[PDB]
Amino acid sequence: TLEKKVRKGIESLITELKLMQAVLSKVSKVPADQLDEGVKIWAGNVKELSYQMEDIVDAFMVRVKDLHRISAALEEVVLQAKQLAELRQRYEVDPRMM
Amino acid sequence: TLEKKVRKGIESLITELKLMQAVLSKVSKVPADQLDEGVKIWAGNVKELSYQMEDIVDAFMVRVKDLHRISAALEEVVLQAKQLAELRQRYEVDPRMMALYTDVTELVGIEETRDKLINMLTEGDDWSKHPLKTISIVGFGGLGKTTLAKAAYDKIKVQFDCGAFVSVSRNPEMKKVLKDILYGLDKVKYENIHNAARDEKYLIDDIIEFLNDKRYLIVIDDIWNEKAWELIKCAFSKKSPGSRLITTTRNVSVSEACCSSEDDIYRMEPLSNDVSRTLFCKRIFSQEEGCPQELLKVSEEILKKCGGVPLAIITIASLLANKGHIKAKDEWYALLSSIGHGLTKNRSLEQMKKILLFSYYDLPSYLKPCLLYLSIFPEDREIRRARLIWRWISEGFVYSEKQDISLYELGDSYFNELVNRSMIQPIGIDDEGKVKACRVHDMVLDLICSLSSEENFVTILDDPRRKMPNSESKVRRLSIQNSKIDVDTTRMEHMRSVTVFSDNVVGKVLDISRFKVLRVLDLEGCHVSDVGYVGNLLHLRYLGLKGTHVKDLPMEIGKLQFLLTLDLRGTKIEVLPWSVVQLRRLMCLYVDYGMKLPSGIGNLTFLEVLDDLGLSDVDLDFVKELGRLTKLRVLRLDFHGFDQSMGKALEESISNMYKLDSLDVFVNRGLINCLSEHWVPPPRLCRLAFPSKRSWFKTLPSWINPSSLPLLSYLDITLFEVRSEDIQLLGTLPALVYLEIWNYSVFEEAHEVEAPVLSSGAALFPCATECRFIGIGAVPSMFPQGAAPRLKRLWFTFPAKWISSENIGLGMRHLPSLQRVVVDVIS
Amino acid sequence: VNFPFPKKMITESNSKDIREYLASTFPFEQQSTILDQLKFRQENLAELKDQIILSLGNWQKLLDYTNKLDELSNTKISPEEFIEEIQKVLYKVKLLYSQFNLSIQDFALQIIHSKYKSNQISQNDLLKLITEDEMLKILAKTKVLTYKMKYFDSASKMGINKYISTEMMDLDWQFSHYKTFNDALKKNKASDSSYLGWLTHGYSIKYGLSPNNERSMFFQDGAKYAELYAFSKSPHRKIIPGEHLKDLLAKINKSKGIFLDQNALLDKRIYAFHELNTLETHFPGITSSFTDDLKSNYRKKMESVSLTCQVLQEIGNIHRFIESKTEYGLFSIPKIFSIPIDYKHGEKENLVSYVDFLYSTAHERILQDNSINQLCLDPLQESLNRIKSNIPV
Ligand SMILES: Nc1ncnc2c1ncn2[C@@H]1O[C@H](COP(=O)(O)OP(=O)(O)OP(=O)(O)O)[C@@H](O)[C@H]1O
Repeated sequence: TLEKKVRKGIESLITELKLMQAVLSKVSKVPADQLDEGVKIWAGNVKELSYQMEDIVDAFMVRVKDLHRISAALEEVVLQAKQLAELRQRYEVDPRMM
Repeated sequence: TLEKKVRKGIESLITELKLMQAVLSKVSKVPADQLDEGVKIWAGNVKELSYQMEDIVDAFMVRVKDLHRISAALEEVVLQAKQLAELRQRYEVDPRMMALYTDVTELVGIEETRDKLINMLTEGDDWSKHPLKTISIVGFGGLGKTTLAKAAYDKIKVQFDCGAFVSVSRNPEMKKVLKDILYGLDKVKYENIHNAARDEKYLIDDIIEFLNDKRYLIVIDDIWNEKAWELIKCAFSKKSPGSRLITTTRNVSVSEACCSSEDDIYRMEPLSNDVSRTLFCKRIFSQEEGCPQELLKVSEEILKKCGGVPLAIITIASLLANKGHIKAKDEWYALLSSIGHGLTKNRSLEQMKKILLFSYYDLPSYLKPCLLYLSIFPEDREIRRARLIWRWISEGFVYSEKQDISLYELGDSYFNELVNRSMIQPIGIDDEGKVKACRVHDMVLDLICSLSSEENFVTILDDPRRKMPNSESKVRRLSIQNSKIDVDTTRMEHMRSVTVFSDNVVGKVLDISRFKVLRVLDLEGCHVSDVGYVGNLLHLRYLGLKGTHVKDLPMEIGKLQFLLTLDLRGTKIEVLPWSVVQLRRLMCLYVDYGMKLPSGIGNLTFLEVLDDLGLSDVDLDFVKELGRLTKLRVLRLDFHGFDQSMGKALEESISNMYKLDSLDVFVNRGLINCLSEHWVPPPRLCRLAFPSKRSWFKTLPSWINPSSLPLLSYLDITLFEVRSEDIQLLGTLPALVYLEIWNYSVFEEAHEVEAPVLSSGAALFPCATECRFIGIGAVPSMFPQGAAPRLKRLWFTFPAKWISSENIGLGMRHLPSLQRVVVDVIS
Repeated sequence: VNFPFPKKMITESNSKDIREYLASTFPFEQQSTILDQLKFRQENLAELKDQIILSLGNWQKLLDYTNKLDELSNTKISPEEFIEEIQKVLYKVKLLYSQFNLSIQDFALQIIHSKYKSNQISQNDLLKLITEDEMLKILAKTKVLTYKMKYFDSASKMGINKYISTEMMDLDWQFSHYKTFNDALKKNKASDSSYLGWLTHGYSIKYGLSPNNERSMFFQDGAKYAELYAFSKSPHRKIIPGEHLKDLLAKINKSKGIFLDQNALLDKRIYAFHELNTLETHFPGITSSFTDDLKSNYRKKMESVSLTCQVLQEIGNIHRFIESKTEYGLFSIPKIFSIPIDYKHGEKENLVSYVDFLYSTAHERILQDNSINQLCLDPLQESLNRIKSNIPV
């Protein structure tokens, strides 16, 4: 009953974690000179969000009362995810050659 | 009321299905090398939603209580698709070029094959006045096609004036190819030719005007998609004797588009066993082979796997010995176990996997799943192609909108398209006149299994593998194999298909009724007869029970309103239940002659192929009843107890059928009082077999005439007497690729082998590869070699009293490969 | 008993010592041995009507055609009408009732033999009537049914029912009528004899004579016979097999390999041997594996096992003879011509010595091998042990 919604939201968490590490790896290739600072700020924020999501999924997996705690936490972290979403859309030689 | 909203949402689901399939086809074109991981993850999730909504819509179609369930599932999957939508917005050289530069003294067995390629083109260079010809080389994946062309090329260049290699990729740019041809002809005048940007046409005109009064030998390789080569051929359209061309390709449907002659097509075969062994020992082993004497069997078994492909063996040998045989007899076996399921997940081997995936990527859509389906079947075994065709049709992989196609010929065309792309070896000829079974190369089969397992296309339980996925719920295709241990089947509720390979664990551990939705059920070779639950399965399409010890089947088969296959060979059942007319859709019914069919067969209007219909104790209405349903293409009939005017009734009722392609009638030691001499045969017919030998006709059937049934390619006829005009009449027929006649009275009465003659005409046999005459003397001094241009084997009888005669004029080499024959002689 | 091998010697001036007794005694009158009268069946042709009247009350047509059979047996009819009259019942009957049904047919067919052996039937008439396809399957079912009716009961308790061979059946003194039907037909039409043997063996399998859990992949199907006839009329079809023929070769070599083993189960090996041996006997050169036979001694193993079956059959016949002095079978020997219980003086001088040489004959040219020992040596030893503990009693 109650555990069902939590269980079916967890896989959404894993999926979007995979997408977030995809983005983070993509941005991490370019050196910190050709990267515009808006992307830097957004990337840092999504990194923190990813840590939060990983902690939540880990707590669920180690545990199974607390079901309601993690349910609130999950909906809460998804809420920061939604808020961080539209902020991004709201605003947009070789040295050893010598 | 409630039905209207769901009935309205279904086609919205269908529109979304079309859009998703379009984007999935677009994203699967790129190799999984330029595609970013985010798009790929999103694509996988989209694919999962695609399966779920197909299942929902199919459940609606088969079912129409349940409406509530359908509506709830539909709203849920809509919410899932919505939620997946915003995640994506929220978070957002040629490998074979090096081979071309390889040391010449590193190729083993090349010179003899090179000589065969040279003297099939330069034999006319002697008197280099012949019109120019092209020699096409075909093959599969990589087996010496480009190298062989270069060895020949580098050999014969002093005796020409021009020449160049040009390569054409998967998706050529015609101007680039033409500039490459121009550059290689002369590098001085055309030194900066790749900078000139005229068009596709002025530089064709320039290349034509350059090659006037010269013999060159231009060679073009790797030509795919024949429409590309129709441009180059216009560059080569002026008369130029003594000039020649070479073409290499993996498509055998483009080679006949070249050279217009089958003798110029060069099929090339893998290396022999000993040559492959010498190559294998040249790379790993330094100079001797007598040291190990303990891994020799391992090397044998490894070389058997690669077969003959110079590429596979070159790659494996490079992997096996980095520095002085760094591995011995333990990880050799580990490698051997790894191949088949997981070898490619390694290093320095991924080089060749791109060369093999080239062909897989070049496949159009609607054929990627058909090729991926082959991963179901085990490592080394022949796969009957009819099984694949029916499984494909039942799966939903075959579909169209033309209504001029019976949806079976379409599957056959797909199979032939797989064959001509040089990806599956066809072997043997079936009883219907086409390819019997197919076999796939071991390296390619293991490579595609991995590709299929990257998604949830199939799931295989194997003892060497002994591996399971993390999500038991998202399983659609299962292939139980030699494994009989971990047979958990709890959390696979939406299972699309299941098949079991030669296992006695089935049934006692398996529980199939628990699969509420199921599309095909395949049970070749099992020893289980407890089928009493198929009434609960209502989505079923394919039901194979060949050799299953099935003694009886449930009475409620009629409920399976959707059904396309029943294979019941080798079963213990001897009577079909009456509830089979209730079936409305069917295309095949594989039954044995022992079983008795209930009355009412005429209602199975959609039936497409019927096999081994037993006619024993049959009444007139039943015989007439088959004629109303006219969609058959293959029909097999045998009987023991109705040989009366009912025979003529059936013989006339068959002519109602207008779509036959094959026929065969079996009868024991009797005159054929079935076929009447005043009767039109079906317009289309190819096989028309008669496998009985104790039976006979009194005379040659009158309806057999070059005018009607012009597409015959098979007879298997037998007659009591024989005439010298019957053979001539048979010679009037257009195709008749296969020939066989039996003289019944010769083998049954005291009759002398006479010598019939073709008096009229000149050849009467333009194309008959096989000709067989039993009890009939077919003397090969019947006409000069310019009569039957293609005839690989010929059989006849030669009486011994004709040794002294003068009518035995053999000894000359006829046009076809007719130097192998052992004629049955009688004293 | 652990009776040792019966070591003897059969030479000249010893052959006729026992064969002369065998030349005139009740048994061996219509048989043969490896080392190499109208009243008797008239009385049964009269007694065919013993118990029929008892259970007439359904059963009336049995008595009615029993009377007709007895009438035709003694009456003389010209051959062109006798055959039609006797086929009136052969081509009408379909099926405690069935035991009496076959006895009508079994005695009916012996009339043709009785008149043919009396030169009343022309050979040409018999040749013209044997081409009928119906009678081939008819006689095929009658032979096996009659055999399993009577000799199966005695063989089952004897322990030799496991070694009953289909082709090796004409040797029975009661079934002395099939020599003509075999020889005349085979020297007049070789194909038809093979056909009828194939049908007979298929009926034997379907009727439990050699039962199995697996379907017959060589018998009970017209495809098979068509292909075998085509092979028999083409000596170069094994070289280039066609469709429906690769599988036959695969199955035959699986059968041969399964027979060649030693530790797998015995019943399936005997069954496979039965079918395969019938296959060569009726179709020569079907399994000419000239490479494997040389390394396996398979060809000689065929004679070894066939002679084992032969000697075991003769041992069973001797057992059924000695215990009689009704195990001879129903409608085999009438009450008056029966053999009483008292012992006869000629048996002590022609039975123990005869079985002594019989075993020695088979144990003089049989190869010994682990595979053959469980197929030939062990049955021979058990038969010897059982046959040397029952003669004095
Ligand atoms: N006879 C041979 N001896 C040794 N190596 C060979 C031999 N033939 C081919 N190879 C090597 O095997 C590899 C096969 O490449 P190949 O030139 O056959 O490609 P190909 O036939 O054109 O196939 P594709 O159509 O995939 O390009 C090359 O490295 C080639 O040098």
